[PDB]
Amino acid sequence: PMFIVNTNVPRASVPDGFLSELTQQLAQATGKPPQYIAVHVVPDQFMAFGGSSEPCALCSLHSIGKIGGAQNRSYSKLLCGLLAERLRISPDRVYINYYDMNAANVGWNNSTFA
Amino acid sequence: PMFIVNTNVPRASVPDGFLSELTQQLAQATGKPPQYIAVHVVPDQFMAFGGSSEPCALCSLHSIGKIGGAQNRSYSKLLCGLLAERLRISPDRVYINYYDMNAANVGWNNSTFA
Amino acid sequence: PMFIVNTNVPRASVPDGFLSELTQQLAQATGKPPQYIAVHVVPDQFMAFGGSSEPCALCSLHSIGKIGGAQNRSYSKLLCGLLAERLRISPDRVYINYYDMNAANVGWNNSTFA
Repeated sequence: PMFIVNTNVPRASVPDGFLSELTQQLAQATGKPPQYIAVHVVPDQFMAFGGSSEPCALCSLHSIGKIGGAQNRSYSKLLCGLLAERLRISPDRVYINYYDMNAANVGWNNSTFA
Repeated sequence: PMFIVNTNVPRASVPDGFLSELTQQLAQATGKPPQYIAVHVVPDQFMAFGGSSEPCALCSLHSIGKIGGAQNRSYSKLLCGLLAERLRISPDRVYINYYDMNAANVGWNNSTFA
Repeated sequence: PMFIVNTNVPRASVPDGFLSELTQQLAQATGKPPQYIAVHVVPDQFMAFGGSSEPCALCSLHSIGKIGGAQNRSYSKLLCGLLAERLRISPDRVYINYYDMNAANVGWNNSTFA
């Protein structure tokens, strides 16, 4: 799995530990080993949500399987929570796009996961 | 809806009010209220289009529905027009990927849209 | 086609000629004129792979067709090889997401490719 956060919250406001926390939290949430979890946080963005420049986030979660209606509800509660507590972003100013990737469509280590 | 623009045009060349203009125009074109509209502009990129580093843009529009042949043609004219007028980018150096998202795959406010 | 590379490798460790090399090798690999190829390299990112901040890359390849099981294995061999030779990133710390885009869903030059 891979989790990307783009946000207008400044770099300095991203707490020590946040990548490692995202990694352990997603490894737990997805049931995948942490060695397979990639995390990417992109602060200081020029972005707006609802027309306002108050803190906000645009995020993506890509996984081969482990993506569905109930699972994504449980991801968004987990992830919004972490962004609220760590980054001080309101859950109603967060978007998370979920992608169920086909193994053949994910390359790694000179090949794909097919 | 969410609209992202990545461009090699420098930050200083993005005119004031550019995020609010995208938000208003995308509310109108999509039928969604400006409240649900997210916009993200990423200048100063290291990027090439056709092997050339003249001004260019790679862009994404995600929406739950409101994506289709005619609508996308209409979005592209809207949006190339704004990048031409506001950022001095030629329309033939713009790519815009459209994504019709399933409601169960968009997270927001601790839940999903399904 | 469009190829995006997000990496924590610093800007100064990206060798001169990289975008042109990527454009040339993707033209060859996808069978498409280099005029249609767009390439985007984002260095200096705050990311982790498998909970390590050693060099890593998260990438995407979008193409209208020329996407599939075998083709994507071949892409991954070519693309990992380049990120290992040029950026000194281990192929097992690279992900590349492949997207077969519908022509209706790729905007360009005020319209779409449909």
